[PDB]
Amino acid sequence: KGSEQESVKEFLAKAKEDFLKKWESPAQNTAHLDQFERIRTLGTGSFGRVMLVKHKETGNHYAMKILDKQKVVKLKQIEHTLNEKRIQQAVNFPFLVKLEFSFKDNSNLYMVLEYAPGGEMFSHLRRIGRFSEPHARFYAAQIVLTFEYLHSLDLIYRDLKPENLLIDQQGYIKVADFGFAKRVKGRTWTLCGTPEYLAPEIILSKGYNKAVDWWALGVLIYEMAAGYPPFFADQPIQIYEKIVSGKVRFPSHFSSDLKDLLRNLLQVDLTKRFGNLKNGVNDIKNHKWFATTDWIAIYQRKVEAPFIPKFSNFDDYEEEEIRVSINEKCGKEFSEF
Amino acid sequence: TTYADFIASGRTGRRNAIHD
Ligand SMILES: O=C(Nc1c[nH]nc1-c1nc2cc(CN3CCOCC3)ccc2[nH]1)NC1CC1
Repeated sequence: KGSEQESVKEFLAKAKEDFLKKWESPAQNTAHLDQFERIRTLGTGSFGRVMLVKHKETGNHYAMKILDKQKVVKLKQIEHTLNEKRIQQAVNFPFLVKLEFSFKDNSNLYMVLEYAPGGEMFSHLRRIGRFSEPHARFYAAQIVLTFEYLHSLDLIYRDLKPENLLIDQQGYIKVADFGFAKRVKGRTWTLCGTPEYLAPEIILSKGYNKAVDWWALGVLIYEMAAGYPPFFADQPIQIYEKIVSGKVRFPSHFSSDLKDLLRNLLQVDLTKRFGNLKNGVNDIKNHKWFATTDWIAIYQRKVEAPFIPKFSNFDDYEEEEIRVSINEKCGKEFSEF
Repeated sequence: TTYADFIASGRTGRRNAIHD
């Protein structure tokens, strides 16, 4: 019609078929720890270090997420962790970090991720202070397309924030960390996410859907463009009071277009929140603030990035060797991993 | 300024997810 929208609906149809075959037949046990030279800690998550590694027989570099199995059980994250790996090995999209290999041993789960030399958007955002709107828009557009992709697969992402967005060598985004991703038709109830980014319906124990991802996009755009999030305080409890209060103030330098997009994304009323209406994602894609955005050009990476990572430069850590136990821990819990 | 209030706050580092 809608010649554009028809090309969208056909691409998504084929993508969903690729995803479904992998969703039903997950890749499993595709490597071993001794095939990877462990170089240094890139960062940390709840369940272990994320290591910079080199695959010995190819010389490729990856980020290897280690997950202590006992720590996953103790944090009651077994099902979320199985979701994470099953979803991540099945999706395929330019702005999604690829799960190149996964495996486990007696002690750990390992997820061998595509490596982004730029690291986390969070680091660059805090250092520079804030992104100008064209810079923020470039990143936002990639998130818009990625949520359109994921939501068509019945996937909710549930942990959007700058900490989880990596900058690649071309200056584009890769969404990392699928720890809370979930394939659900209809509503779900888990209280999970990051306080500053929680939609009101989550805080209110209301039952929710993909619209929490669109609210979270509003927080991210705001934080990228302002240098601070729209709702912050010293304690999460004070953050939640502001989120549900129905109130938000924009910096004096936000364009009126930006403020209008964010008022429709940061809408406490689900029935009025952009992304959740009759036109779905297109109330966002066709918004004023995105008028200069060439969505196809973004997808095929023809747009010049506003920022390319400085071509050594990592936060130092104390580095200890991986200890693999003599006995298998939590074998039945993670059987399908 | 709001920026100054943010920078002086305890939530300018990497933020942990909640797990309930
Ligand atoms: O999965 C993660 N990261 C990655 C997946 N694929 N690639 C990465 C990655 N993670 C990286 C982390 C850094 C550390 N820098 C410290 C200073 O500020 C910039 C980042 C640098 C490059 C990185 N590349 N989790 C983050 C480390 C805790």
